[PDB]
Amino acid sequence: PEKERYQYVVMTSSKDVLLEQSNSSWPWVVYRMRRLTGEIRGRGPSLSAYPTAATINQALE
Amino acid sequence: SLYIVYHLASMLGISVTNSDRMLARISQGMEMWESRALFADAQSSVTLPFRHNPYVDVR
Repeated sequence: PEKERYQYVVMTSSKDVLLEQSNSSWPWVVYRMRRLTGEIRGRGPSLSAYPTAATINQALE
Repeated sequence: SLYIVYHLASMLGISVTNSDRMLARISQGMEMWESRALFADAQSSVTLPFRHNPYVDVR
């Protein structure tokens, strides 16, 4: 149901469970400006610019 | 082959060619056939690109 929709767990790297909960929301909000299909992480304008930046930095060096 | 013929004649002619003008002409034939041999060998295929292009490779 809605009030149990988000399962939340805190544990250690050795699989020692410290906390288990079920709430209507989780702490995080994820932002994307643009997204290539099939990918979850986005791609923003600064990612489009870095090949140009690489050429400039090599020229200045 | 003709370039080697002239070049070898040029080396022998250092000691056995009578005239300096004649030796100069033999050396001229060596240089002429060197360029023509080089052109004939080179023109048969395309020119390969550089393997290192820093302003492109850095991307």
